[PDB]
Amino acid sequence: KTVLLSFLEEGFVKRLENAVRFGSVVIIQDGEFFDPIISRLISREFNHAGNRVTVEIGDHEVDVSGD
Amino acid sequence: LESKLTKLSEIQVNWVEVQFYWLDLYGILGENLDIQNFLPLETSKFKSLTSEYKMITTRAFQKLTIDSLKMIKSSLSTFLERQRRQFPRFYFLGNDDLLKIIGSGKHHDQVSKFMKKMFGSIESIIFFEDSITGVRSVEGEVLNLNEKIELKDSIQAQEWLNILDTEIKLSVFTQFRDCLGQLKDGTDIEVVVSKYIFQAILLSAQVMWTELVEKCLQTNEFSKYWKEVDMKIKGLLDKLNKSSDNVKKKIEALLVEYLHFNNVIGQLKNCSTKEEARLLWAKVQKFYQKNDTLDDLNSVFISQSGYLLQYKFEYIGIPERLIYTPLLLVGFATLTDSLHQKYGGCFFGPAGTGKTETVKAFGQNLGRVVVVFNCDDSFDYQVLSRLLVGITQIGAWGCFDEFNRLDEKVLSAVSANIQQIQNGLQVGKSHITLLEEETPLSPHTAVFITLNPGYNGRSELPENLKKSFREFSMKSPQSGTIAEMILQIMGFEDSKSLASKIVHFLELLSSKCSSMNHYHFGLRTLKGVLRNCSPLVSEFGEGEKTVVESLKRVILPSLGDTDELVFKDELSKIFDSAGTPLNSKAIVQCLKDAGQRSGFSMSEEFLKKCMQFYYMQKTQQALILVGKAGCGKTATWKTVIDAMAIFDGHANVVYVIDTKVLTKESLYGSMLKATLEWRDGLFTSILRRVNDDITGTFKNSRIWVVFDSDLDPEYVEAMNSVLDDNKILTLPNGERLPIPPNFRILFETDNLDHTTPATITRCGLLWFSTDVCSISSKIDHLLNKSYEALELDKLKDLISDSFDMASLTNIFTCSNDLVHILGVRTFNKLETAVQLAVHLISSYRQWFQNLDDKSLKDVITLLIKRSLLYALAGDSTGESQRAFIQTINTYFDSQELSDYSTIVILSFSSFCSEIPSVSLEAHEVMRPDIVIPTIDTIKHEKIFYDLLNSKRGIILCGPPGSGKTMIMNNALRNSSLYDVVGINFSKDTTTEHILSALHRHTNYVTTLTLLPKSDIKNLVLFCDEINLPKLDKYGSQNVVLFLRQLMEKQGFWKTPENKWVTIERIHIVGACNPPTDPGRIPMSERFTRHAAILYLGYPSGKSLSQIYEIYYKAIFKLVPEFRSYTEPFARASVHLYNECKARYSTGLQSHYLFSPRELTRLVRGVYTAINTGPRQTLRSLIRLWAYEAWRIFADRLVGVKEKNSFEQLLYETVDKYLPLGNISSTSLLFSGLLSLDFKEVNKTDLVNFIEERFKTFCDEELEVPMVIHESMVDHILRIDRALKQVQGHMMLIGASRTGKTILTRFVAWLNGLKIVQPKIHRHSNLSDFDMILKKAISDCSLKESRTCLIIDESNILETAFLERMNTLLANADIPDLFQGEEYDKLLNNLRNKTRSLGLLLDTEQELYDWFVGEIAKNLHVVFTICDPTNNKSSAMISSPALFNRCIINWMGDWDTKTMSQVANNMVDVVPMEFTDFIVPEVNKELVFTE
Amino acid sequence: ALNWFKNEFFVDEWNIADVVANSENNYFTMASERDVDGTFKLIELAKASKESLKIIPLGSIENLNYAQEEISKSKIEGGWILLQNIQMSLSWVKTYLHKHVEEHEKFKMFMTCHLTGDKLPAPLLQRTDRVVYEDIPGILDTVKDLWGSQGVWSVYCTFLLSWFHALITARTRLVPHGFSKKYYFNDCDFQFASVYLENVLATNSTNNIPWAQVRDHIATIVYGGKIDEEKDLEVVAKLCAHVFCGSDNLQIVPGVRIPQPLLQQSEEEERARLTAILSNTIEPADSLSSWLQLPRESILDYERLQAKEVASSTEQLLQE
Ligand SMILES: Nc1ncnc2c1ncn2[C@@H]1O[C@H](COP(=O)(O)OP(=O)(O)OP(=O)(O)O)[C@@H](O)[C@H]1O
Ligand SMILES: Nc1ncnc2c1ncn2[C@@H]1O[C@H](COP(=O)(O)OP(=O)(O)O)[C@@H](O)[C@H]1O
Ligand SMILES: Nc1ncnc2c1ncn2[C@@H]1O[C@H](COP(=O)(O)OP(=O)(O)O)[C@@H](O)[C@H]1O
Ligand SMILES: Nc1ncnc2c1ncn2[C@@H]1O[C@H](COP(=O)(O)OP(=O)(O)O)[C@@H](O)[C@H]1O
Ligand SMILES: [Mg+2]
Repeated sequence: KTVLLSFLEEGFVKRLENAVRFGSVVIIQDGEFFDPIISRLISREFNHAGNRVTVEIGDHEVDVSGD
Repeated sequence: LESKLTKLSEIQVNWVEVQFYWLDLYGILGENLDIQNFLPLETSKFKSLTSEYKMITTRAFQKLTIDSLKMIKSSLSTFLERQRRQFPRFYFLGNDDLLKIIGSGKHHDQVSKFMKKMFGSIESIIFFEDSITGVRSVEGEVLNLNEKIELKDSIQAQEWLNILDTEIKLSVFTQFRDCLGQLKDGTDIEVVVSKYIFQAILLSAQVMWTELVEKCLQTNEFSKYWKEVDMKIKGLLDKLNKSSDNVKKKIEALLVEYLHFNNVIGQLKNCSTKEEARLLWAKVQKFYQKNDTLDDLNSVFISQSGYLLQYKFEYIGIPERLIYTPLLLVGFATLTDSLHQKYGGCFFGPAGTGKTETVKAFGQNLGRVVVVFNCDDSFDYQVLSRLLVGITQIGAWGCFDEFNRLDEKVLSAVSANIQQIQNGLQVGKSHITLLEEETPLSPHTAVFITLNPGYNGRSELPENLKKSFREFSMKSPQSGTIAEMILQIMGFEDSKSLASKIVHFLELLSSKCSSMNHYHFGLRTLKGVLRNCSPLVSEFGEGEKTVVESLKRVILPSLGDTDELVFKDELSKIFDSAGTPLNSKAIVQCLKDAGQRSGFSMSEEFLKKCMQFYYMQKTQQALILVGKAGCGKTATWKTVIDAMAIFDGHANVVYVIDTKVLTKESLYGSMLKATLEWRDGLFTSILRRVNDDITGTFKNSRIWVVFDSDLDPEYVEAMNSVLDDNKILTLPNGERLPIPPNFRILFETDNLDHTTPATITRCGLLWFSTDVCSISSKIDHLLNKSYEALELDKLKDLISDSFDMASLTNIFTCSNDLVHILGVRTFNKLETAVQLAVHLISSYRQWFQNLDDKSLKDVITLLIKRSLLYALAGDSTGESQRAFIQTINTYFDSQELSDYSTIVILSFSSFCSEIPSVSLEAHEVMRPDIVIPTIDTIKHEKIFYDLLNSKRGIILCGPPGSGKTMIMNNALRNSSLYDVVGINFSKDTTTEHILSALHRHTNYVTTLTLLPKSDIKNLVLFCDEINLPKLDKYGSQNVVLFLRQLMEKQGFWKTPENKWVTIERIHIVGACNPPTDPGRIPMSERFTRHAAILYLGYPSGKSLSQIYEIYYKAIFKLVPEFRSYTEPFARASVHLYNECKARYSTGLQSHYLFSPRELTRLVRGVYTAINTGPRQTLRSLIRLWAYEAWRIFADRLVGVKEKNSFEQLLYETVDKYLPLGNISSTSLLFSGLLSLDFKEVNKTDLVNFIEERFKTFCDEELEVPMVIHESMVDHILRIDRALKQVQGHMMLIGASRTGKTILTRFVAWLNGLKIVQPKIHRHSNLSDFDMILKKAISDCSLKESRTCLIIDESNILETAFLERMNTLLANADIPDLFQGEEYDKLLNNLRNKTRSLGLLLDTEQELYDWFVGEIAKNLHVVFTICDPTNNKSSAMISSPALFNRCIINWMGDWDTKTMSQVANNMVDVVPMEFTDFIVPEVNKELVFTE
Repeated sequence: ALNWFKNEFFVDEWNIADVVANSENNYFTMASERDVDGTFKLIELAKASKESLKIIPLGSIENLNYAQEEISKSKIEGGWILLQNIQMSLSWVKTYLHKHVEEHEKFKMFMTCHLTGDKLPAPLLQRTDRVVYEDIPGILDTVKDLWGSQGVWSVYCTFLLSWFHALITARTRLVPHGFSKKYYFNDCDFQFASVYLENVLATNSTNNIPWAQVRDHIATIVYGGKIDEEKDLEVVAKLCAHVFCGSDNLQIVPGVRIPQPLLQQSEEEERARLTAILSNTIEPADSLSSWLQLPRESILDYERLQAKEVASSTEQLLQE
């Protein structure tokens, strides 16, 4: 169920969004080149409306699967 | 109809360019057959262009076409590449010259113009009845081809160019063979020198010499051959006098060669044994010839040190033959050694030692023209590899002069290509690959580099590149031998002793002088003094007078004060006598006439400098003028060009180019990487226009180019090939622009600290030791110029009689003892005084017809005294100003000028009667244009408006918060003659920002001219913080030099299109801080020379009390029951500000900078709290003022010690002035959330209300579990107070996770704002930040949405982001964002919104002002800084606009009380008491909680 | 005394060939100081192992794209590849090279960096084997290396030229007294001098060797090109006059004597005899002074300073 991403590979945002939608465990290599798009994932800020939780990443919002 | 004539001229120029482009297009595709089928789409485009051209021609006989032609020029690029592949030497021509050379289908006359760029030693082609019969060198020598080349109309260029190139080699070989046969027949060389070309006679003479030396070396005698060579040399020397110019040059070069022959024979004769003779013979070059070579062109080979080289038989014309020094022969030997293995020859050492000339001499000895390239920082990998692939196919020898100038990355990148060319030459490869293209490789090619190690700003060669080159030191040349042989060739009676004396004198002058930077006496100045002694032989004769006169005229202008005396003593003690000096009557008469025309004064120093400049420009092409700032350089060269134009009758054109105001790509030119084409710069465009001669107006008119700025090596050194003997300009794309003899370059600067000795010895130098003009002559010339710029005769006579020189010199001497900010010499200050006095006299002349002579004299004397005071002592302190007005009153029966004297409408009065009553209401304190006048304020207003009406630059300087923009805006608000544009400078400001801030205020009208949009009002260009634009690594400012150019020359050069604009109605006013302020840099005196400087000090304590008690009376007009308490509040606030400024200084923290801005903000906050509040008692008013003082003054404090000190200071001030509970920060809670009015609130109710609001915000926007505490309550109250204001911005500085952005978001949600957080991340550019800011601005203004902008410290990727934010906070909009099409779209949307709202606004100014007001009202920005120690955060805090607008709220670290409160409130909800606990025995200080 | 530890307790050492032939890693990094390069060592090593190097210097975007394409191709089918001055492409190294090394059997890639240059990334540097290229400090070791790298007179002149090159490279590392500046004579000068010697011996079949010509050309053109000061040129001329004097007896070293070849021998036995007379030479402890003909004060001071530095550093090292 794991998936490996990296800040130095193009298509990072789309793969991370797909993983967030699916709910897989994400590991990102090369942490010294941190990308501030995932700042909302780092801060763990959530918006609650009913049984769904949404997180804005980049330009458009995505939903956290909970796992 | 001058505008109509200018429009007609521009249309004619565009039509001529389009006609030439269409002629080239018709030549390449429109006329020739079997050429349109290569590219069918381009053929159809050419047919469409033909139809358009035919339609345009028919319409004209009975722009868009040029744009279409430029569009289809891209499709012709690969066609031009194939054409250059066809003939390898087309790589030295540009695209336009290639179009011209292909389009010459039948004329065949366009070839000779570009042939000099192509070959390098041929200036024209002799044509005779559609055939080629002769070729003409650069020096005018004619070579006749062996066979006449037939020409046809059908054949295109490159075929007959190739057959001509082969025919040149065949003709030179035929002439060499015939000459060698004639010499072998036994005839003398004096009859052969007049028949064949110089290359043939040189090569035959060398072959005969080496053959006869070999024959004599078989035996062991040399006397007879030495005698015969001596008779030949003497015969040539006797024949030189009775020959024409071309024969004179040929005989001179043959004399060089035969002197080398005699030197070698003399060296061999004095040799002792046979082995040493064989050694000395093997060390020198030998020119053998194969007797078994069937191939004609390879029958001559050159042997040295055992190696062999092949002669190329290329035409070389008449080169200036180098004297064969032993160092030159060793250099030839090492070049032969490097070329034997097909390596690259290399030379290193100090400048001016003969490296490039050594390479050129080696090439000429090998019979080929060495192509010289001047390496530059713009040479990237593509450009350098294109030059390499262009010199592979030709086979010529490329000499990369100044190879250190390249970037180190490019040096590492080109190493692979250099190794590839070396391996291809070694293994005999036919095709090598560069730029992913396979190209033919001529086996004759080679590469040479001549670097100059040891100078700053130069890269160091990597080892993988240095291992492919063979380097040789060239530290010390032989000056004695060079001078001796050159003087022997010129025909001087004494040669050896004279040369020894010259070398000894140069050495003594080098050793016995002051050791400053610009005293270099190497080989270049020796060549210069010989070249200047060359044309003096007609007037002084061959001997010693000629050489001493040449020594004077070459070296003396570059010498200082005592060095001149040392030079004179040495010249008198080493040479016998000084000859009769030049009469120079006509030239000095022309100088005097030109000076009388221009109004200058002929002193001894000025006339001496003019004569020196004229004599040293008579033969030196490039001149550098150096000296003090405002010494008289520009006047000197302007008047000497005027006098020389009068004397010679030649018209003179001058191009004054400011070097540092333009980038290098704008100056020389840039290549567009998207299309690989060349775009002309400014200097290159000027040179190309001079060379082309479209109208032929530069045929007999000289051209002067003046680089009037500092000598940056990265700028000037790129013209190294231009300045030296090469006299060519090497563009990156391969174009070689020759320099005409009449084209001269001038340099004008003040400091030579950063310049290099490489570019010092190339140009003649003229040092200005002292000022060329006396003081009284300067007043005289300034008065005459001001009068010419305008009864009048009587007024001029009395004004000239008023300036008594005896008192004036003592006044100027006493002016030196004062202290001056922005230190400028008194010699440079007279412009302000004279212009101001003349403007006052011309302004009051209308009332000068109705008063007596004595009153007129008294009034004019008082005006002159006022002008002299505000000029000489206008930039000093108040006490120094009083001392200077007392001194000038002492040194002048005349009317006395007091400290506040003035003239009203014509009676002398004071400023005490000019102070008006002010009806300041309560609501008028928020308006920024409201100013309370005093004596100092009205005096500064009067003097500033007086200076600005005289058409002069003003530099208002003083401590921050003095009022510079206050006095300026208040003076210009009541006048309808000028408009003010607000420009704020940062550490990174360019000229483009200034031009963008004026594009929406001015119009480009061609008559270019940058007129203001209005027609009755001028425009004032307010530049703020001129100190802030930082220096480069070479100590220069782009913006400051741009301002200097805009002040003095009244214009600038347009970067993209390269046309000089002229400014008409723009005045420049500058505001700056004293240089002693940290973060500021000094500015050059060449900018402060042209502008008047005023000191604006702080107002006195009683003065500030008066203005702020007027403010407090205006505030308390709302509440009349406390009308008697206005004065105590003013005294308390003034004392509080004084104590805060005295105690907390910059030595504690960076941002502890106080100002009267704090007092004004305190007054405005008091007004807001009074207006939006209930009825106030005395205690409530005291607490309100204390809270306002806490939120204005103590927010920037960092230490708890500082907080306690401010609290006790507040207590002391309240007790002293205002005879009330705790007034600590935690005890003062003023808020408007709990009620409908700004009233004081308790703690628990506010905490409960904010708890409910935070719960609603968490359930509404986003969930975050944060606990309320008292310090956060204080912080959120002050953030809400700041964001409630109109035009209120914040800078929250504190540690991470203290809670800043969440607090700001919660405040914005409480006030109904809209949060806009920029999504700046990695790999993001300035463009995304532009779109984010533009979208935020549009949503704030057009949509009327209250937008809060949060800019975290990590969102500033580059300093340009900080500059953009500084521009946003200084002005109300971004000049860079809305330009051109975006500007028009913004105006259209603004018009639509205004019509939708219902306001009758139609003018551009009213709409822009409404937009500015809306964006100022509805936009608030809150910053967030985590670590205030980093460089980016330090620059953010220290920025001028960010610091002067934002309310700095230091969040700080969590104190122990906050930690205790949050810990208790977050662990009270867990069961912790299930076990027994005994209370410990701990100290009160040890425990932190209850 | 310093070399006593190395020559007593340690019985082996590895050069570049040994470490490249005994490493499981496919990536190697060689660092060298300014004004010294080791590219020719890789060229000769690839020639010995019968493999082709693809020299790709870095610094420009076109070379970066070419390096990417060639790296992919060499990982596809094989072949060696070399990168010159990788510090000029720091961003490319930090992103693409680091990702490539992080993520064939006859594929090796060598990278050459500068010791005084910018800092290479640690994760990349730790994942590749490291070699440091320096000239061999011993005089006799340098002679042996230059001889093992290689009519009878050509061989004899090659022997004398190798001795001269070793002597001058030993003398050039003594700063205040050996020379005036830091001159470094690489292998290109030796190759050019050997080519000149071959050309002289080819054009002169009379067997009257022009030793004056060889002396002047070597001391002025080949090895004297980099010489800037006059006294350095004088000392190079003195060394060339001592080595290339052209005599039957030639005592270049106080314990080594080279007899001139006779007119009845061939190249194989001449090479064997010269190798035999080279092998019997025993380098003394004062070979840095007596062999170079220098006063003992300067050599003693230099050796004392070096010993003090190394002993202080190892004393600071041993205590923790
Ligand atoms: N012979 C003279 N007679 C009268 N006035 C003179 C004379 N020479 C110079 N001046 C005055 O000196 C002023 C400054 O000289 P100039 O314009 O040549 O300065 P500059 O060399 O360009 O200055 P900087 O290098 O500081 O920019 C001139 O405006 C002119 O009024
Ligand atoms: N025999 C000579 N040897 C060297 N230089 C000479 C000789 N005769 C004249 N010169 C002068 O010396 C100058 C050499 O310039 P050079 O040192 O090649 O410039 P750079 O250092 O930019 O290559 C030339 O201006 C030339 O006029
Ligand atoms: N009548 C007055 N007398 C004295 N000072 C005043 C008066 N009116 C306003 N000021 C103060 O002058 C300040 C203007 O300073 P400013 O010119 O903006 O500083 P800077 O020159 O650094 O930009 C205002 O903050 C205001 O407090
Ligand atoms: N009183 C508090 N109680 C609990 N958490 C707090 C409190 N104050 C701050 N925080 C923490 O701080 C974080 C918000 O800090 P933030 O303003 O985003 O920092 P920055 O300003 O550096 O971006 C929240 O995640 C929260 O957990
Ligand atoms: Mg040069």
